[PDB]
Amino acid sequence: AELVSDKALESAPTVGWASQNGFTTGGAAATSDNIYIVTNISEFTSALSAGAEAKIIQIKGTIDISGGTPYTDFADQKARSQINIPANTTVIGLGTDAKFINGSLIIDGTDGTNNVIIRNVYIQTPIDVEPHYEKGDGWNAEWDAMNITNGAHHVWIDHVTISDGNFTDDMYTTKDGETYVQHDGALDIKRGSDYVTISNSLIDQHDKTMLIGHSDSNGSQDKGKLHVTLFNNVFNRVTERAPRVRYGSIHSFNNVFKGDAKDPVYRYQYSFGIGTSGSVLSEGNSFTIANLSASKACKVVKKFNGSIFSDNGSVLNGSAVDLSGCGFSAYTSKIPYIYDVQPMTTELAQSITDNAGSGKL
Repeated sequence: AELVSDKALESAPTVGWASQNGFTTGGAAATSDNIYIVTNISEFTSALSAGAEAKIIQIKGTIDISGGTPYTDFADQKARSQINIPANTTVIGLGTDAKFINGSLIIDGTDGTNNVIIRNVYIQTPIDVEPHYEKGDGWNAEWDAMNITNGAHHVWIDHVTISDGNFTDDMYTTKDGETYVQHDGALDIKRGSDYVTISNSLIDQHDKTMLIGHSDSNGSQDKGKLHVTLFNNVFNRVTERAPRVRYGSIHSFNNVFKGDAKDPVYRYQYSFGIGTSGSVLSEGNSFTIANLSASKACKVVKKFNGSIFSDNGSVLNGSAVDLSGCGFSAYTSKIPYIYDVQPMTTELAQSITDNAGSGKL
């Protein structure tokens, strides 16, 4: 088919881990027969059957992963809603309304998947029709909006929006006296995945958001992996884990975090979660957290079992913040790529906010 997006052929920028030890070009080398315009789930799966062949899949409008058929139970949702994105694929949204609902985009490296670009699309977090119960933890949801797993590498997520959308957590019902949690994580990066760049994106209205490194006992696979760069993104109304990391090495700069410690639905807990053997280099970020005083500035970064965290030039509610006394050891690893941390001002924060997410490419 014809290429509608004049930015569809672009590869990841020189900045970011997705451009280290190889380039992330997605399906830029696709032949005309492998350039698609999909308008529904059937056409989407058809396009994806090209497998590891270079392909460009242009998304028009809303793609209902359920195909208009509600999931009857866990098994049904598991069998139909987890859409795998193969190697050398560029999924790019057309216009301002390219969207996915009722499902998860899975970048699974088991088959060797690598070199994937997901861009300019909105993904509404899926609703688990059959949460599982765990004594002492309550109800738990299984499905995320996007998952990068099993060694998948060289992935560029750009101008993507992930949000609970039309079903927010205040709408949860109660079952057996406990909140019937139907939302899982937003974006997961785990099991040896590596070389990822997340740019100009928006995560809006969600609880358990971005977990990088899913288990403390999975070091054999995650040690020295999970390098992720995040810049010019907006994390709005997100409860926790803007980036909670285990084993991975995170570079987060010029991102905008907006929340409220007293939000009625997505109460701000913290932004950076420093887990087992995890490391975060935070630079020139903007934290605007209502009901969070300067004296409690360390709340933006929470220690779990990790200890590596450094911040350079970030701000809290408009003023420079010092987080050097929050109890962490400095991030000493070198950043291999050249990058430019712009001084964070309210003007820059607004610019980033105005350009973040799908429909803004």
